[PDB]
Amino acid sequence: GSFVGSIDQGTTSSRFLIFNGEGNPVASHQIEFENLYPKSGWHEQDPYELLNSVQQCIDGAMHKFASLGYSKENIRAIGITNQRETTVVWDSVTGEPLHNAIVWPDTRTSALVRELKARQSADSLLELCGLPLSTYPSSVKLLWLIQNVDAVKQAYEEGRLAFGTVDSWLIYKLNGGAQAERPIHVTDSTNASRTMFMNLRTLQYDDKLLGFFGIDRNKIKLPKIVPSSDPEAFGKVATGALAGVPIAGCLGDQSSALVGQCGFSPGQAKNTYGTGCFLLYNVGTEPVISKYGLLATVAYDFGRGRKPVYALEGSIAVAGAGITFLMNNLGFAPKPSEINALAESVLDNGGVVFVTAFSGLFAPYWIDDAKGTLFGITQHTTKGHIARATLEATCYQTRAILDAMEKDSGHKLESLAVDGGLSASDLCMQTQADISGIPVDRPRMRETTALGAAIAAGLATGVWRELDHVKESIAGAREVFYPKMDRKKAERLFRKWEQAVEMSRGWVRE
Amino acid sequence: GSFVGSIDQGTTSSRFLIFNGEGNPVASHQIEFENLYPKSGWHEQDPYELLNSVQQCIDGAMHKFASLGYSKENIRAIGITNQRETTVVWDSVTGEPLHNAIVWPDTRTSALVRELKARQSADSLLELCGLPLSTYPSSVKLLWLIQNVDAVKQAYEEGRLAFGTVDSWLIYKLNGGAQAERPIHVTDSTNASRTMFMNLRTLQYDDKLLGFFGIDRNKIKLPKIVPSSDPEAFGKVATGALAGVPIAGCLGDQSSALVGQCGFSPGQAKNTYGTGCFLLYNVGTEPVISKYGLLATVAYDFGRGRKPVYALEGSIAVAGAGITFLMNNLGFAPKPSEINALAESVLDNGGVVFVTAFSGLFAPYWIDDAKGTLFGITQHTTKGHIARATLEATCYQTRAILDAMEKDSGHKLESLAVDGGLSASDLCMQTQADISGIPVDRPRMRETTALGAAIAAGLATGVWRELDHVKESIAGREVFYPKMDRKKAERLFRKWEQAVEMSRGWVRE
Repeated sequence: GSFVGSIDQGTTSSRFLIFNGEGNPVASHQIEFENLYPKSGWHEQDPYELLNSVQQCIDGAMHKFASLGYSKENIRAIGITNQRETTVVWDSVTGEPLHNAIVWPDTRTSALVRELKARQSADSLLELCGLPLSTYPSSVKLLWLIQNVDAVKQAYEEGRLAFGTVDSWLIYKLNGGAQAERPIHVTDSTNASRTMFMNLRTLQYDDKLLGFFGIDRNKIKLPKIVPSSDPEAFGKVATGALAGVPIAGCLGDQSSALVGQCGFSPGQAKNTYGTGCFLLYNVGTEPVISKYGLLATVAYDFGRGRKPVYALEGSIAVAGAGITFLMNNLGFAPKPSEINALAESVLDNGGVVFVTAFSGLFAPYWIDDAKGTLFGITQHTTKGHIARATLEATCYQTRAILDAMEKDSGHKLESLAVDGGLSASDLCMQTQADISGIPVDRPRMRETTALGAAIAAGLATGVWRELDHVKESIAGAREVFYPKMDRKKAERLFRKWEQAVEMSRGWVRE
Repeated sequence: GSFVGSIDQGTTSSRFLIFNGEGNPVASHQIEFENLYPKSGWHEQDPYELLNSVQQCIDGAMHKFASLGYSKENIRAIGITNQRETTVVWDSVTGEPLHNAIVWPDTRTSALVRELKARQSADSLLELCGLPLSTYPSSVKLLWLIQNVDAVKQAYEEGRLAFGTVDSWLIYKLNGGAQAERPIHVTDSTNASRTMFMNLRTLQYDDKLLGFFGIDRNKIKLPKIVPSSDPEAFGKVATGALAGVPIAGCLGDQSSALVGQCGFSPGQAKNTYGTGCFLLYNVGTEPVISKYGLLATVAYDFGRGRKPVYALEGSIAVAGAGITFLMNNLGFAPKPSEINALAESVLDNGGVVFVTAFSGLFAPYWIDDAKGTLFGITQHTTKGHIARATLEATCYQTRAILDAMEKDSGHKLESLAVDGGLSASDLCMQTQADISGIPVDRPRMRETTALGAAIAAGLATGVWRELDHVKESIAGREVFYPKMDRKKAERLFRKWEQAVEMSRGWVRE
């Protein structure tokens, strides 16, 4: 038949997958690449490590695709999904990087954020772009680069400086960056919504936003904002095993995950578990500015006359990191599987609640003076109770964020899909269904984020006619966990958690 | 030479030691005996298991003593020290136990305690006897026995019921219970101060106290209250390897530990480490009734015209039990040695504070709605930080109790002596000195509690002439000195008290 490829360029690993018409992979290749931490809190990557990682996964996956009897001519199109915010700067003329890419967790911008928050109009940014000032957005990373690296400052003033998120860099280079007929310098609405340069409501660059950061549109090269699904805006792969294959899809990774879960209606949510959590909440065609510190962002922009769809986003710092803490810091067990086994070994949390505020707590609590705080310990408390409480902590915080999304949105939570990391813990996802009072859907096909980009590319090139056809086609280990806990009991457990959170604030003094 | 024996009858162990004139043991024998836990919170012992364990230690220790070339004729007298409060009832005529002994931690009295506190006149008890109503004192255990066992009620109403703490039971039987010329049913001032039957200031049974519990002086046989050191009041061992050897000393175990530490001056304190802590604070010859829930009790009553000495007492639930918690519950390590090593692995607590209120917190905090609460956890927190915080928790609570004792008594803390259990941890002891700002004295000779009874018996029979002779004779690592800047110690204590305050209100029912 006909297949769709997906480049999934992540924070620590790259991937290329080839999906069939029902969204199941037939060929895959993964590579872990090098992350650089020059100074403390600094996080960098060689942009060519990102591109070459990807090119190696293309070569590997296509080597098997061939063993299956297929070639690039069997690939209708490829989509791209990427770690968001990570900032790349390159020379418009050479097409070469002027500095390393600054990865989204990088904290070098700390001081620069404090100054920008003091500036006039800082209060207006949230309503314009959907995000508040912080170290994460590409805006502060790009401005920091220009202010602290003389190559990129020089480049900026000479008019040769090009900016891009990872999607733009990959698409730019894959088309044969600079030395190419019709060079492709673009970014999709989801990725562009993460810079703080784009008006969330118009999906176009906003001069009041760019003006605040001091970036002149006439002097830097910004990627053209295009839909997440387009038959031509992204061009094609120039050389290699995919030479001549069109790129037709592009989505920020967390948005791509929502698409991979078919979260297309208002109130449909996804949670992706890793070290922490990234939750996205489909809010429909009108953006929602949060009153609870949630981010307003684009879910997907599939064009074809259809309105762009927005989302509310929240994140949790400690999910898998809590299991890691139990395994390494406390030595409970040497494998995460065995941590779950300990949690399953006991019937309940034993009264234990673990407010996993290692670095304080964020949305909807925003408690900066709590640390990790463990309540309910008695002589009868064993490793299993603490393991359970650690899994429960992520479920409570997930509910707290979803509860805020409901209030922000006005849309009742209609469904929750989970992928990655701790979602593999049957106990944890069963606990999530119990606590939130909603079924929890876990796809057996695990590459949800990669599939989102394939869906985007497939829609642009008639692999799928519409979004209803995507759902029906994708829907053709346990997969759905249904609430089994007495509601009165779920509410008591959630109130005990919220009690513990409140009792945790004010620990830290300065 | 002349030696002094000491019977040390404990909650889980019995032992007999023979001390020389310098307070060092030359023969020892220890036996672990059976404790019975019928239901949850119930704790019982066969009174003959205590006596037989003890008698077996006497025989064993005297076999080693003989190999040294000595016999009973070389032992001027023996002393007895015992687990307190543990309540024994036996038949006045036969001398046999009517029920098993109810050990001090037994909580079957909880409902009966609730009723007695609701009663009128309950507010008067503390100032009379020095203790408030709780599950621990023998009074509630005896009253429970009378109300729920018909062998005792009948024995009680028939006029045959004899009551005793473990000291009284042991001395009664060792002299030959019932069928003995001159039978001895006695108890010392320290043990008698623990029942709630005795006026603390007069050292005699109080009709208002006994009346409150409904115990009739003329119907039950109570032990005669005598000094902790007396040449005749305790009689002598009737049979066995010590037949004819006088009993001349008797002290509740925690008082005996203070004596064994030579804590004879006001402001001298001791802490004995086990599963928890028992701290005693010498307050001199006039008792101090606490305003912070500390117990007022008799330190020792050495008679010979001397006036009895009183103490303030406090206890901590989690000391050694905290190490056990790290080892077994959390699997940090398999041996206390290694838990200590982990705590030594780090330079400080890492910001971690462990309010070890597994069963709430007692004096001076009295927080009944807290549980164990661990603060300060980050991704940089390791087993060593938590192990350190666990040792620190006992030091912080030790200081809080000592601080309350100073305020109650008005006597400045002069010294702190430690024995048993966690006192072997140099780090814990050094941290205690750092936090309390006072030297911590740990005797190299380990049987501090047994020595106290030997001192009592030795004083009564001129092995030692005076307390100055006791001190000098025994004095013939050991001290931990504060090495932490007071500024840092006060910050650490303030973080602990912050954590304690942040812990209250956890339990909602």
